[PDB]
Amino acid sequence: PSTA
Amino acid sequence: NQVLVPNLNPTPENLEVVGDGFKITSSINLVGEEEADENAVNALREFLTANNIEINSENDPNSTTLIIGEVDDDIPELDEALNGTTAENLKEEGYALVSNDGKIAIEGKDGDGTFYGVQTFKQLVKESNIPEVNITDYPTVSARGIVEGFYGTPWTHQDRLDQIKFYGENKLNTYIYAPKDDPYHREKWREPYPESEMQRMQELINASAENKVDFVFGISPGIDIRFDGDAGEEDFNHLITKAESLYDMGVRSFAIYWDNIQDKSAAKHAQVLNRFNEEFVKAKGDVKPLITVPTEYDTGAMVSNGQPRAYTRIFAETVDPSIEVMWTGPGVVTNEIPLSDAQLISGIYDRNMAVWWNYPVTDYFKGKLALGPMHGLDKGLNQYVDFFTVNPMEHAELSKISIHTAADYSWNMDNYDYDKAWNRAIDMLYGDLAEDMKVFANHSTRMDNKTWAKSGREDAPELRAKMDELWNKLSSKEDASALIEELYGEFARMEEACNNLKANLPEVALEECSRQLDELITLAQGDKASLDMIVAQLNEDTEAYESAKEIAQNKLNTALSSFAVISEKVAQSFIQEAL
Ligand SMILES: *[C@@H]1O[C@H](CO)[C@@H](O)[C@H](O)[C@H]1NC(C)=O
Repeated sequence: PSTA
Repeated sequence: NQVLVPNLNPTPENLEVVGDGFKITSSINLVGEEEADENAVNALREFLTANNIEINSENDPNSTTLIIGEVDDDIPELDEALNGTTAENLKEEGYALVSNDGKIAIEGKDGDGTFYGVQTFKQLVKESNIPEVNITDYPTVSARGIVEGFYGTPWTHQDRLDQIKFYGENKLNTYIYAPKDDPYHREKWREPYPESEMQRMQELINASAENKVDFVFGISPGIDIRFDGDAGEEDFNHLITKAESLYDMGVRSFAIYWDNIQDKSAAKHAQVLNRFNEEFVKAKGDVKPLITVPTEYDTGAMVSNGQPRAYTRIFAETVDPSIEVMWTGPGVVTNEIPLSDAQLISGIYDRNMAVWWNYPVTDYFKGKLALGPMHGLDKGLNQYVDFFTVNPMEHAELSKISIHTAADYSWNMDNYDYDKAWNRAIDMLYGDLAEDMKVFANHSTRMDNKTWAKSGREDAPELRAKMDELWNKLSSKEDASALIEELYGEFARMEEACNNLKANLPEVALEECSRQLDELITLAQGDKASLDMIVAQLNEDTEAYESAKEIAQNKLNTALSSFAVISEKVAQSFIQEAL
């Protein structure tokens, strides 16, 4: 649900 | 007696008060509307209808006169009313506005500029009163707006139409449709939109045009796109087909994204952008420059010991100079973009950069609302940046606070005062509830996931300073009863404010922050008991101490286990400190  | 100049957003470049102001009459004379920008006239017509101001059929010498048009309109009555002011010498989207002695004149450098001149007009009028001013105005950055590119629940159709009206009014001219969790954008990019989705798109494109917003259609094929052979051909033709079906509805801006993917084939990434730029963007003749983001898109991921990494270096070496390239700053989510950081990245790309600013987006920390202003963005960034966009929250209505300040920052950059922009944002959006909304939002500006993501103005700094001042006064046995009585007021105010918001905020705003409002009331109560603990300890009253200590722990336990997150390092930390 996000960037790494 | 005199008509003051109301809050304006963005801040106009040049404004001189040339008179006392006057009241616009019941009906007005309208001049230049046949040759002036179609959209600007419509925006002006709507405002007048809403404010019960009719338009005369034949000229009336007693009525207020309004003249409107572009530089490239031959309207002498317009130049006559501008009083030596001109839009002729301004950059694109610029305008001049003069209002003196019963006349209002708006001349835009182009259509976009005339529209924006009407937006300022709209903001200047209050209860039919207008100040007498001479204005010339133009943007610092030519591309200003929003990239809907977050993970999580994409904005509804209704959300987006309302946003586009909001951008128009604040002179933002770019909206990038790129929601990560839209299957047809990313996961299943090859597949055409269903007919009813295309009809929703059509409504968006229309509304964008009505508000002078460049609707950028984005596509993220980087998960599974093939590059070589017959497969590469087919996959490229899928981009063309997809972009064509949107061109055919009226889209004139396009983006192709490579962010957050496994495949780091820099050459083939740019080789695709270039071919699309040739066979589509240039071929069409009326399509704006192609926008992109590379797989390496933050300075940390792009640069190594002053020198670009293999991906970045090959990407810049290959990608056509006309293509807009986006980057996020020193990190994906970072405190600052200092001037030196833009210099480096702009250097590597030998071009003016585009900014993907990851704030107020909250997809990485969904418990907190990011309600702060643009912060840490260098005020001379226009030197290396000609394209500026923010990634907003999945909560559209509350994103407006942060976006409002982004409108001011990117339009009038060197004038940008973040505290003043923030205050104005809330004053303009919240009306009667502005003072209380400030109290609440003041605690919800800083974003921190404790690991890789940090950004935004620190939470309630004045209150943090008073808290630090207390511990210093106590541990060095100084008298503190003046500060304690002051802090009781603050915490009571926090509670009073949040309760008033719960009671009076319209649903569209309340349904986005109610859990956080609850969280802050709790902490304000935990803080009040924290003070009670301090007072009782000074009084050497163990009964009142233990009683207050339990209340304080009860509030802290509620906060630590609740989904909503607010004021971590201030209102929450104070209770933790007191234990
Ligand atoms: C990764 O970072 C942000 C925050 O999670 C996310 O919204 C975005 O879609 C990703 N891409 C870029 C280019 O920031």
